Amino acid sequence: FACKTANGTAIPIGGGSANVYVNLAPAVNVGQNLVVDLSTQIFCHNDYPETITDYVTLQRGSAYGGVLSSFSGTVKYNGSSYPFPTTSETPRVVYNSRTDKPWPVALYLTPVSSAGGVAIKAGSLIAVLILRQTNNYNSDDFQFVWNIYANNDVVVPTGGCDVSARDVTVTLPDYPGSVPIPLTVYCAKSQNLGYYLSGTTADAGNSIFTNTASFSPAQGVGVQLTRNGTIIPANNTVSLGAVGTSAVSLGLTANYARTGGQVTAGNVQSIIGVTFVYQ
Amino acid sequence: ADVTITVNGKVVAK
Ligand SMILES: CO[C@H]1O[C@H](CO)[C@@H](O)[C@H](O[C@H]2O[C@H](CO)[C@@H](O)[C@H](O)[C@@H]2O)[C@@H]1O
Repeated sequence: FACKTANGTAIPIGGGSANVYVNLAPAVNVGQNLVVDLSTQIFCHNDYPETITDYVTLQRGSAYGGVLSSFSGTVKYNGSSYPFPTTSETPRVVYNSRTDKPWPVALYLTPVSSAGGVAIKAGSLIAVLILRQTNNYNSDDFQFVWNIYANNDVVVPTGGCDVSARDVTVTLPDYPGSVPIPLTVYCAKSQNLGYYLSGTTADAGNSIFTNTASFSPAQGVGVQLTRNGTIIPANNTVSLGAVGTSAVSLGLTANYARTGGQVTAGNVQSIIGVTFVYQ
Repeated sequence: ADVTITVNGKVVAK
């Protein structure tokens, strides 16, 4: 019995460990969010299938690493779901062919937010998985340890919903004018979704965001967001109603808004946070 | 914040 990765790294008879570099495409799913499918990344075979049956489990202690170590979730092992980190060994999967077959492991994360996320830098550790191999031949009991690394920068969703983008830049027409903000949200299953803006405001109503351009700033203007003409101030929850699998636009538009005093030439910039909640 | 919006604009002399 031995195993190898998609890039050819191998662990031989008797076990050992290897590093696995994977391209991530996290996605929200109903009740659990996909972190990484490894059934395309790790493969194993039985070396004497006419004579020996090999048994393979995911051993307890397998867990997320890096920034993901705080999170709990599930592991999908040959189609069935088990808690993750594994606190007890999974059932046994038979290996009975010389042909390399996938080790059918997919890691999921339990939602803890509405539409939150957590950044994964390329090259960081996301999981350590312990493959345990036994047989019906002798008392071999071998450990194949897979250190899973992110091969790319991604954001793993931590909520029931996901956004069209995490960083959006828009450019206003030269003053005066407005521009739509392209920003949508969907949820794996229907959720009662809201959101609220956060940022530095120049007015009492907390509805105009300060011009924080640092090079040659204009004066007397800020930025103000509208939802089809309704002013959206900071720290006020806006309801989106029920959001499901069809993307919903937040409906937002950026405007210049007077803040007081002579409006002078220069640059305008405002950074505005969006945070989703359940209602 | 779950999302960060950056709004850029300009006031031109006229
Ligand atoms: C005929 O196979 C037996 O003799 C071989 C040479 O000593 C061993 O390599 C073999 O053990 C390895 O393969 C089996 C079948 O995959 C596996 O159960 C075992 O743990 C080793 O990986 C076996 O002893």
